[PDB]
Amino acid sequence: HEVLLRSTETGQFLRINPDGTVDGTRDRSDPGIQFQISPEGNGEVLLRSTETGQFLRINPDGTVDGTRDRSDPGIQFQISPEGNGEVLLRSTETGQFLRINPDGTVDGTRDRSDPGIQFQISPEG
Repeated sequence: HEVLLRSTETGQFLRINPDGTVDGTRDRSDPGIQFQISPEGNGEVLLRSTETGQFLRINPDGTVDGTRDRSDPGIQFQISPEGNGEVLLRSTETGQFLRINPDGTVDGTRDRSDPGIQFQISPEG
């Protein structure tokens, strides 16, 4: 069971690229957009790229990238519904929310009013 993680604002899909960068794209055919949600218990999950095997990570400086280190505390997320199928993706270690910006860049913010922190999660067939 895989999912897509999509910006409510622009419809861009979150992607991890071969070079390790995390960004957004409209390309539904890009192999980097499929994720797997891994339950960590206690309301925590990992978000793993199927293509690269990396777990999404928000770093203390607000940058977002990937890692295969399952012990990295920056890979734990909470999926927090806002209602009607919209969610926030919150980093447990930092409290930052994942943000996809209109220009396709991805980073972390503590601004709950930012349009870019609203995600839809849809199942892949």
